[PDB]
Amino acid sequence: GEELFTGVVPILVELDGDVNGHKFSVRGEGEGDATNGKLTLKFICTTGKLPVPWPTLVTTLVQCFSRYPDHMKRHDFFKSAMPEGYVQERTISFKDDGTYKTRAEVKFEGDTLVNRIELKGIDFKEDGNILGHKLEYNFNSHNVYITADKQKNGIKANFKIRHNVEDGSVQLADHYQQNTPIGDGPVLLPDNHYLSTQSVLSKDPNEKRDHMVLLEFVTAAGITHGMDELYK
Ligand code: NA
Ligand code: NA
Ligand code: NA
Ligand code: NA
Repeated sequence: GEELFTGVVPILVELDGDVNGHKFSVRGEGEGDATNGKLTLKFICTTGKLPVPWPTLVTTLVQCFSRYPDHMKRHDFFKSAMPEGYVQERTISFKDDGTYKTRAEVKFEGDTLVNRIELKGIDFKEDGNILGHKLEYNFNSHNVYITADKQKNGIKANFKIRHNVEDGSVQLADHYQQNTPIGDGPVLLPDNHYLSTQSVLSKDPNEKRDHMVLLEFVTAAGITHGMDELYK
């Protein structure tokens, strides 16, 4: 619930990946401040160079750090499933290119929130925008649209990421998401709403390994009832 997230929480991310047979691992470390909707993380490809552009992994690499406004807090499924956690699964379909499938478990290990991920990518073009590394090192802002999944006692989400390509074109990545609580504990199943996300990608000038520094801001919106500040 909310009490686990009222201060600054350490984060660990571990990803094991295979894209078109190319095997890689990523580790990330940082901290999250859900009260303010802010995350800061640094990721390293621990196996060497990454075979896909870092921007294509941003969405896979802890929506429990979203800032839900007071009037919407009963719609925060993510924190309601903590500390036991949830399984997050996605299909990410890159237009005119391959597809990632991801399975992650997000849960507390003591005082650290841990995101452990397996990613499998198939059908990528050897010199498309992904395996050909034609994407700019940046990120546009997007909304994540959430709906309840009563049958699974969780949520589904959908969104479309627009990755800037170096030639001025845009590479679409259609995201389909499911989240299911771990274990049998009660959860909050939300009304439809969205998360508004803004990400800044940068580099550590003192880091020789292939890496990504990430600052993210995430708020929830899309429900107005109960917010008395909007009356007048
Ligand atoms: Na709570
Ligand atoms: Na990159
Ligand atoms: Na838009
Ligand atoms: Na952004």
